[PDB]
Amino acid sequence: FSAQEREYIRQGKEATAVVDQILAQEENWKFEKNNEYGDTVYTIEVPFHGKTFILKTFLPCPAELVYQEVILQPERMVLWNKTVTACQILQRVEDNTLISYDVSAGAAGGVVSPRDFVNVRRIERRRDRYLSSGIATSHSAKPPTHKYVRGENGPGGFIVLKSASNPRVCTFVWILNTDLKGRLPRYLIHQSLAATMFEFAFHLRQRISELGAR
Repeated sequence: FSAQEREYIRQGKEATAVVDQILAQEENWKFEKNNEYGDTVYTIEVPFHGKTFILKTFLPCPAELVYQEVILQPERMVLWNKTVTACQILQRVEDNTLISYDVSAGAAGGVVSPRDFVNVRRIERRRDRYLSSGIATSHSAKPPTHKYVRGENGPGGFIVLKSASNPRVCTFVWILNTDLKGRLPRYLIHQSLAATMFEFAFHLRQRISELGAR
């Protein structure tokens, strides 16, 4: 591996370690907001990157289906997930480290403009869960441009937890630490992120339903 490939690999492992640490501290998550579907958003304060949002949703399908639809098919997720405007895999390192270009849709109400991102992700399959953990990185094919504000994710990820007791249900967790930059006050950004998390959950639920109807 080149030095650059090794740095991408390390970044994915580091992001995975933080995701694991957050999941191991669930008793310390602070409730923030929920909705009428029981989607629940929490926060946790993490060193350096600070405040991190966590979405937890119970879904009526096997964990493997969510792993396929969210974690293994990020480009296809653009089609059904309106919070995702675009996704392009720029580069793969080994089988489980990927560098992507990602564009997030403007806030449902237009106050927060779309951001684009460059991310490294590490995908791990475990006995009882699937993880896609990642963090901002740089890639020469996608410099910042005037088309978008270039946001920067801290450590976070998508996690699907298998149910030991009922194979027909699973738990979906989105850990989201991000800096959208710009000059809006933080509280407005935080409102927009929570809203985006609920919208994500809505599209994921609809996708699982559509797949279960066929």
